[PDB]
Amino acid sequence: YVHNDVIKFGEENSLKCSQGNLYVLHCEVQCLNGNNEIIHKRCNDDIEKKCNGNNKCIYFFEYELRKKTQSFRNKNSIEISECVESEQNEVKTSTTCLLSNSFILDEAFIQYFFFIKNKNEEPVICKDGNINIKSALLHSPFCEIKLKDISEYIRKKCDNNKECLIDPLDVQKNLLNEEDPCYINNAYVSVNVVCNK
Amino acid sequence: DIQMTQTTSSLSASLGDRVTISCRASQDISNYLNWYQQKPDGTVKLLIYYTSRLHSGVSSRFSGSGSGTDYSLTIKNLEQEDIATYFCQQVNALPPTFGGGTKLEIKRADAAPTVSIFPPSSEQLTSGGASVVCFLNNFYPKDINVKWKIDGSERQNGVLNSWTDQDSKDSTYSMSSTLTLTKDEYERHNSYTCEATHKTSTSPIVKSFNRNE
Amino acid sequence: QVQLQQPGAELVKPGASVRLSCKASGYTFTSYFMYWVRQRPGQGLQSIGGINPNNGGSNFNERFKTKATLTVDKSSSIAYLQLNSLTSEDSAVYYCTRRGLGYDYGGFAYWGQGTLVTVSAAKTTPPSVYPLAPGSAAQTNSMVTLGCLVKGYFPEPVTVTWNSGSLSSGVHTFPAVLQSDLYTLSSSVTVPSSTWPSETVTCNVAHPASSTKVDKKIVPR
Repeated sequence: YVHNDVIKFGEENSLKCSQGNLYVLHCEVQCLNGNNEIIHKRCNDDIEKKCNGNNKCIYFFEYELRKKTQSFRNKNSIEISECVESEQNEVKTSTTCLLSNSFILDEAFIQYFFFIKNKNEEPVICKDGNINIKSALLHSPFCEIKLKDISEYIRKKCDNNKECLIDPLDVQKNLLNEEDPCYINNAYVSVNVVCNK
Repeated sequence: DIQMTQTTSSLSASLGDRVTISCRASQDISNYLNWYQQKPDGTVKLLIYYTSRLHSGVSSRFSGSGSGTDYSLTIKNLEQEDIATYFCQQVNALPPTFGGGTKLEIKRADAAPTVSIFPPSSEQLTSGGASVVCFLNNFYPKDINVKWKIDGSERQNGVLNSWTDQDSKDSTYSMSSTLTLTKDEYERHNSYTCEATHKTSTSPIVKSFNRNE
Repeated sequence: QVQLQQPGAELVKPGASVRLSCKASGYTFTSYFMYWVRQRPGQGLQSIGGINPNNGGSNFNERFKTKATLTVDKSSSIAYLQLNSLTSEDSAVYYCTRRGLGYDYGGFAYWGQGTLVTVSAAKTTPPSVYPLAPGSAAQTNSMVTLGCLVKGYFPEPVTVTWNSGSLSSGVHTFPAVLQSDLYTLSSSVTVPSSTWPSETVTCNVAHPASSTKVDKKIVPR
């Protein structure tokens, strides 16, 4: 199950896995700056540090220039610099729960199913045998095109190799000639894969 | 298909004024509302998306607000350039749907028409036709009436009228009135007159010629 | 720069169909839906539907579920709107358009010029252009109004400029009116009396449907 969240500044997002641990798929900030133009900023690294590999986390976003309160709530804060206070501001982020965040596949002859982050650099590795891609899907549920099937591309670039690098950023930039921030900053992949022999 | 409703069909405001254009959806559209400006020439420009986000390059004189079903476009310090039709559009549920649009007209001081009359050209007569033309230009307000006279007798048959949209530069209106008859009938008469009656005076502005001069 | 290129006009016999093209450039064609919009002459914008070029899947507005068929050619980055079995009531400008950003709340930032579809049995005919020149006038500083009358053409549009676009202020070009399956329109221009006739005034009438341009010099009579 993927949590696709849209949150305002100030609003706390509280995540919890019934089983497994959290894996952050993407994060994007859209906010007015001091020049009253809509800017884009990153937040993936901050969310990963709070959430990845944990069964629960909680965070909220706030502005560079703020009246600083003293409160236990503050340990959950994430400051985004150039943003100025405005109702137009908004964070879109997705996480999912997985039993493991490792892409080393330990057993042969069983399907694995997992997600791959927006800017993944970690290869999928068969401990025993070689890769075989059943399905590789490019999800962008906040964009007008919500789904692209990239199975054939991943299949030709990974089948019968011991390891496979699925990098959604590189797929989009270099195979789909993608330039739109919606897709570049928020798309993530799901893969169904088996190790043979 | 979500129905979008723009309540005001037509709006008149002065320069420097502040105008509000409203839009209402038939069901909550969760702020997924856009605003467009269509200028008299038909060109459509995105002004605002997601209720309040200004499209790149749009002046901060334009702002959007709203929630639920009710949304508002505000234009501050109205400029001449603003003469246009303004449309909302929901994109919360596909297919997208537009409101019926709101026409914005800019007020100005009253102005009498500039009237000019033209006999048929030699070229047109050579082909057998005879159109007499009369322009009533740069007047304000819109409403105007024209009457044709041939040798003092009022004439209605064969008159074709056409009105411009509001001039984007000086906020006036213009009209063209063309009286067409056969070359034979044209040559059976001497004087031709178009008379413009406009609220800027009880006395019509009159222009005339005589064919034999 | 993003461009969406549409033909100026299509003349279609009643009951026939037509395929409208929208040739896109300046961006990656498969990264966006293409949408289409209708506008009948004095009315508002009406959405037709939109297509995902990656899978050919589309959404349609209710009024166009059968009137319209959307396709694309991914190789040439062209979107097509097929309009089926047209009647005079389908005469209208048809635009293609695309969202400025790929977010699902994006607005439609890029618009083609729009194709004026005329549904009619009448035949294409070039315009006749007649000069509108003033009569005798005193040597005074009253401004001079000239014009040109354009008759006998089909279909719309015709465009009019003066001195090849050099004379742009003081021009009024009036909406065409249809009579006996022929259009008539007129244009006026007002210039200082110090200029014409020593400086020439020519109206330039363009009729793309007949591929014809007529440049009428206004000469004292």
